[PDB]
Amino acid sequence: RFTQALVIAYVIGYVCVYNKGYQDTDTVLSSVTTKVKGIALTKTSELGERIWDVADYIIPPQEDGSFFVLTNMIITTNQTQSKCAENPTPASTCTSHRDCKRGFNDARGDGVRTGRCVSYSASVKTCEVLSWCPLEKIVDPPNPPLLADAERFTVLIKNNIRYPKFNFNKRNILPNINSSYLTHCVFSRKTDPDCPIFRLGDIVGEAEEDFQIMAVRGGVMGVQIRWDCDLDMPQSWCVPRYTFRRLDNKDPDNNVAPGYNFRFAKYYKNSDGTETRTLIKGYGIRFDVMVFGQAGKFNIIPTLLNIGAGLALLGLVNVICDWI
Amino acid sequence: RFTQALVIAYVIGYVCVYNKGYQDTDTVLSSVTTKVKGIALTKTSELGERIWDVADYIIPPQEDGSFFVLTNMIITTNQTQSKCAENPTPASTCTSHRDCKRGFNDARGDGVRTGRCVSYSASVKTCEVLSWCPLEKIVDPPNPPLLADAERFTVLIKNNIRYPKFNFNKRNILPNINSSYLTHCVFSRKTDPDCPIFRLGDIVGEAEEDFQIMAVRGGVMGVQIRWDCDLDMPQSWCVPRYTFRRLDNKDPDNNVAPGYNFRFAKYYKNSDGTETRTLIKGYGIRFDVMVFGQAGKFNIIPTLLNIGAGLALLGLVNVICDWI
Amino acid sequence: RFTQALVIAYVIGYVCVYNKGYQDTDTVLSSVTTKVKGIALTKTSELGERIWDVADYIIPPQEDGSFFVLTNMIITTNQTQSKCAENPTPASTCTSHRDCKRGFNDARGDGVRTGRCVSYSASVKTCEVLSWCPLEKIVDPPNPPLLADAERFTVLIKNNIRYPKFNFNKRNILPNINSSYLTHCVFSRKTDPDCPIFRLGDIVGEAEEDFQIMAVRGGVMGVQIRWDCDLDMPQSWCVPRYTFRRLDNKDPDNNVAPGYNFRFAKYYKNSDGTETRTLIKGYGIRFDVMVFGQAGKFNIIPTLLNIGAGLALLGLVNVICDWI
Ligand SMILES: *[C@@H]1O[C@H](CO)[C@@H](O[C@@H]2O[C@H](CO)[C@@H](O[C@@H]3O[C@H](CO[C@H]4O[C@H](CO)[C@@H](O)[C@H](O)[C@@H]4O)[C@@H](O)[C@H](O[C@H]4O[C@H](CO)[C@@H](O)[C@H](O[C@H]5O[C@H](CO)[C@@H](O)[C@H](O)[C@@H]5O)[C@@H]4O)[C@@H]3O)[C@H](O)[C@H]2NC(C)=O)[C@H](O)[C@H]1NC(C)=O
Ligand SMILES: *[C@@H]1O[C@H](CO)[C@@H](O[C@@H]2O[C@H](CO)[C@@H](O[C@@H]3O[C@H](CO[C@H]4O[C@H](CO)[C@@H](O)[C@H](O)[C@@H]4O)[C@@H](O)[C@H](O[C@H]4O[C@H](CO)[C@@H](O)[C@H](O[C@H]5O[C@H](CO)[C@@H](O)[C@H](O)[C@@H]5O)[C@@H]4O)[C@@H]3O)[C@H](O)[C@H]2NC(C)=O)[C@H](O)[C@H]1NC(C)=O
Ligand SMILES: *[C@@H]1O[C@H](CO)[C@@H](O[C@@H]2O[C@H](CO)[C@@H](O[C@@H]3O[C@H](CO[C@H]4O[C@H](CO)[C@@H](O)[C@H](O)[C@@H]4O)[C@@H](O)[C@H](O[C@H]4O[C@H](CO)[C@@H](O)[C@H](O[C@H]5O[C@H](CO)[C@@H](O)[C@H](O)[C@@H]5O)[C@@H]4O)[C@@H]3O)[C@H](O)[C@H]2NC(C)=O)[C@H](O)[C@H]1NC(C)=O
Ligand SMILES: Nc1ncnc2c1ncn2[C@@H]1O[C@H](COP(=O)(O)OP(=O)(O)OP(=O)(O)O)[C@@H](O)[C@H]1O
Ligand SMILES: Nc1ncnc2c1ncn2[C@@H]1O[C@H](COP(=O)(O)OP(=O)(O)OP(=O)(O)O)[C@@H](O)[C@H]1O
Ligand SMILES: Nc1ncnc2c1ncn2[C@@H]1O[C@H](COP(=O)(O)OP(=O)(O)OP(=O)(O)O)[C@@H](O)[C@H]1O
Ligand SMILES: *[C@@H]1O[C@H](CO)[C@@H](O)[C@H](O)[C@H]1NC(C)=O
Ligand SMILES: *[C@@H]1O[C@H](CO)[C@@H](O)[C@H](O)[C@H]1NC(C)=O
Ligand SMILES: *[C@@H]1O[C@H](CO)[C@@H](O)[C@H](O)[C@H]1NC(C)=O
Repeated sequence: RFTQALVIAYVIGYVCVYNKGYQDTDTVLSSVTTKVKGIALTKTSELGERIWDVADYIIPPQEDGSFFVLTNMIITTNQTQSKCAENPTPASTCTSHRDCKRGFNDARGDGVRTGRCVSYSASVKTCEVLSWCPLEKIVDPPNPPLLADAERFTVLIKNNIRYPKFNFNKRNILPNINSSYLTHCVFSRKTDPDCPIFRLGDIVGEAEEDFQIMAVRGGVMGVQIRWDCDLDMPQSWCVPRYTFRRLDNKDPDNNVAPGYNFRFAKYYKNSDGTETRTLIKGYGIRFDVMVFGQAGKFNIIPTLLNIGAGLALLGLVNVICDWI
Repeated sequence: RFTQALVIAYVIGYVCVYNKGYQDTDTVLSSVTTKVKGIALTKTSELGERIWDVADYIIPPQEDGSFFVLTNMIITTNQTQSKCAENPTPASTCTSHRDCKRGFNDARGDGVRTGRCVSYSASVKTCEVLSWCPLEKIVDPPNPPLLADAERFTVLIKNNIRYPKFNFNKRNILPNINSSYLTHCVFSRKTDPDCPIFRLGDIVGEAEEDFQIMAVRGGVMGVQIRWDCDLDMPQSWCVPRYTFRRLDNKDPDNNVAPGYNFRFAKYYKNSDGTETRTLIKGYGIRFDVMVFGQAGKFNIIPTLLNIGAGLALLGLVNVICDWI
Repeated sequence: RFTQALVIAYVIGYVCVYNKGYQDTDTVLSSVTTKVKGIALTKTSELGERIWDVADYIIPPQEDGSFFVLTNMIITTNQTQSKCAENPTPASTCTSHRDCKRGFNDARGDGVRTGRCVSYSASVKTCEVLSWCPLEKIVDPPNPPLLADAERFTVLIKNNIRYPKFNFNKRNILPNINSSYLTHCVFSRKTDPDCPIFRLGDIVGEAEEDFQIMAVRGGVMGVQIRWDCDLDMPQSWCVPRYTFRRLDNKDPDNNVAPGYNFRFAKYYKNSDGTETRTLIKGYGIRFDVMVFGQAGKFNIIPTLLNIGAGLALLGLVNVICDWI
């Protein structure tokens, strides 16, 4: 009896109301584009005093569902194909030319050996290599990071979605939004919740992380957009909701392999018309954009079927009381 | 009785025949590469008369499951790190130097302020900034778009797929295809259905969109390849099928944030050996390639099980007639 | 009876033990970054003797969940916007200027026609085009491939994962790993199984492919990381496991459209300050990184429910013996 009304009454509240078994259900089809805005100033030793704008700090300019913002750098300029001593190291140090085999090439080395053992300094000798010389100096990335200004950068995240079963289209620029608003707004939980232009600092902060710390060696940030919509309700709900998680750093006890960095270059031709290269070991945050969602709507079919299933238990409650 | 043969007869037609419950079922593993071919000519004011080929208009050259084709541009050439007046704007206009705080930097501004209030023109003064100068002029993207020729571009979409349960491998270059055919063919529903080289114009047109309109501010195009295969049938069916949808523009009543654009640059060293930069605000279409599919095959197990389930209803039709 | 203990005993072994129906179950959230290390030497005709390092051979430097390594190249240098004869071809050959319509532009041609019919050689005439000239010569990619050294390249694959239900975080740099180890280790099934730095050669070899063959025209390699974890066991299991599959080449009987290649360029300004371009048709392997996994953990609920379901068959074994 209590078991009866408990079950019969349960299949309603539990499955039909709470779990909305009366609803037909779709998953979201999503597309996103992003644009980052902001300007960093750096004075280093020595490229001098320099600005970095969007075309400088987003590598590459375009990716589908993510963007990478440069935070820190180690820059080696005026490289050319030439010979130079490798950086001092147990595998690179030498005394005799015989230590360095010509043509010797190992994945972790600075180039292809000549092989001569040559002075890296007055204190130390190293195997000569054919490489892009000068080699990158061995040093820790600058703290504070050169691109600290990037905490204040903003990103417009534009997101189109559709729910095919329901022929329902929407965009995360809401209908109450307009051009002006985007001329000024920056997303805020309190004053600007419908602004899809987020401050990078706020993104990482809301994930309980410190941009300036994280900017030194770089990292990976998730931006999640959940579109969960009961289409029985007005189309005015069915708004995106935003969470921010840090993706990397899943074993913080390690000092092993922190952050995110990669190398890239800018090539030039010089007077003689021979190539020279600027190599950057860049550190930054990859912002990864992830869209999920499920739309429900009322349908009789799932209702019925779920009731057919529902009573199956309703009868064999008391039937099973005897069935033992 | 009618309910009997209706159910007993139903679990067969409905689930076993229509819904193929007698089949073991896999989902597709997919991989795609793409190559775009074509050449655009532009005469602008003034880079002059210029061609754009694949290495000019695909940014970047390589992405996994998508490609971006440049359609329109705003190009600012001969930039260097220097000082210049910001573009006229409620936030940038000034009268007194005191209006412009040195070091002032806001995400939406043209650079880092000096701050001096200087002439932007004879009519107007603006805060000076350290930036890449000259700044980009404020203007609408060219209509017609500079890259209109891109409607006639073609893209080879090569797609490998496998169904691991069934050890079934296939490629969207069909076995009846050959090298010559690819030397000439362009996909057509009527004459060239097995040509996997699609004209961009036809892609967007088939999605009921107008390439030249869409090329002005850019946009996002879905290309869907469904591989749905009943492996009971000959391996000669199990061909890919193509649909084309536009992904963005999901709230067309808005004038807010149309299309797709991003900024990127080309760096050079000049006489003095100081950097100069060409900044492009590029507009284009992102073509996004999406592969789905499910392979069925005959298996007795799903048959049996689905019958065990099937009769469960068959008996309690008439049993439930009494059960009330 | 045998059917009884067979079923009753079955729902335990089969579903609860083998299929672990007593477990709550999550799917993995994953993130990966990669870094490739190594240096190739090339002597070609004629860019001369040249090294290629990470900034030379990874195009682009950064992608989410994949990386592309250059293996072979065809390089055309000193291109500028100018006129030249198209490469000899049934569609490009001519006798009369009248064969070449000015402005004529077809997706598969070398440029925009002048149109004049001009000498491509002493033997042959071809339509003149406005293009980036000189055009790329028509030739087979070098065998052996210029970048054969890339077989010996290494890639650090760093992978963070979480299982939200279980609040479980881990990284594929295991807790028994340290900095030194990464200073030296390369992944080996036998001696270095916890080294997440893989030799490209070993990746393709383990997929039963030949790097040097595959390097000529390029290809696509899958790297799969399965994290399947029974969290009832110690967190010390729940290690990633690695498989390596080749993704493309799913119809090897074809000579049609082998491998992976794309075109890209490097732009320069010359003396006069007019653009010149190096065009590379690059061939290489796309390494695609794929992370899957399911974590189980003990929960009473799934246990109970699965028993409720389990006995449903247990009773109607002997009940159904009569039910016919
Ligand atoms: C384009 O799209 C924009 C975003 O949707 C629109 O902005 C919105 O405009 C409406 C009305 O114009 C704003 O309405 C709110 O009304 C509240 C009460 O108004 C009342 O005041 C009267 C006093 O005489 C009273 O008699 C009546 O009751 C009357 O209705 C205001 O209190 C509220 O203002 C503030 O409160 C919010 C905090 O909860 C905060 O969100 C607001 O933020 C906005 O302004 C601050 C600066 O003050 C900016 O920093 C933000 O960027 C933001 O612009 C504000 O603090 C407000 O007046 C509504 O707030 C507003 N939304 C936002 C967030 O802007 C534009 O109207 C649209 N433009 C066009 C042409 O349609
Ligand atoms: C490489 O791969 C290619 C693509 O699979 C192959 O092309 C295919 O070649 C076959 C046979 O060579 C073509 O066969 C068709 O046969 C039809 C009837 O043929 C009959 O004609 C005889 C007359 O004496 C008759 O006695 C017999 O009955 C004989 O069998 C033709 O009508 C058909 O031609 C046209 O009809 C199609 C419209 O429905 C259309 O698809 C065709 O398109 C092709 O040609 C046009 C130019 O005309 C091009 O613009 C297209 O790109 C395309 O090439 C055509 O309009 C056809 O002859 C078969 O059509 C053809 N498929 C295609 C699409 O090319 C090559 O044979 C392969 N090469 C090698 C070496 O194996
Ligand atoms: C940082 O992280 C590293 C990786 O986890 C650690 O390396 C590991 O260090 C442990 C102990 O230091 C190694 O332990 C193994 O112990 C075996 C038996 O040891 C026994 O020998 C004694 C003899 O007197 C005996 O009395 C005791 O029983 C004692 O315990 C060794 O046989 C084994 O060595 C070899 O066998 C393995 C083959 O199955 C092979 O994996 C090992 O590979 C390592 O060394 C080769 C060169 O020999 C390198 O090429 C590899 O890169 C690798 O470094 C080796 O062939 C071993 O001594 C354990 O093997 C080791 N793991 C690896 C793979 O390095 C470091 O200890 C950590 N560093 C710090 C500071 O904590
Ligand atoms: N990262 C960002 N931070 C702040 N504002 C932005 C950002 N991205 C875009 N906006 C602003 O939002 C509005 C719509 O952006 P959209 O990129 O569609 O237009 P746009 O004309 O290309 O923008 P812009 O030329 O200013 O980059 C514009 O007014 C634009 O300036
Ligand atoms: N976007 C495209 N439009 C038209 N034809 C194409 C396109 N992409 C490739 N093809 C042609 O399809 C065939 C196979 O392409 P694939 O790229 O595998 O060969 P390829 O020799 O690298 O081609 P190519 O050197 O002409 O770019 C070639 O004949 C190629 O010219
Ligand atoms: N592809 C690779 N092959 C071999 N070793 C690598 C590779 N990638 C990284 N390593 C080594 O693994 C360790 C951690 O890599 P990580 O990139 O996090 O550090 P890093 O200081 O940026 O490395 P590096 O400056 O040497 O590229 C470093 O010692 C690094 O040299
Ligand atoms: C560039 O190259 C020369 C040697 O080739 C070097 O001495 C000079 O300092 C470099 N200049 C720059 C750009 O720093
Ligand atoms: C480049 O720079 C100078 C000033 O630095 C400018 O006057 C000149 O017009 C520019 N030339 C080009 C490439 O348009
Ligand atoms: C570059 O251009 C000229 C013609 O513009 C050509 O004759 C010369 O050989 C080229 N030089 C190079 C870089 O090979």
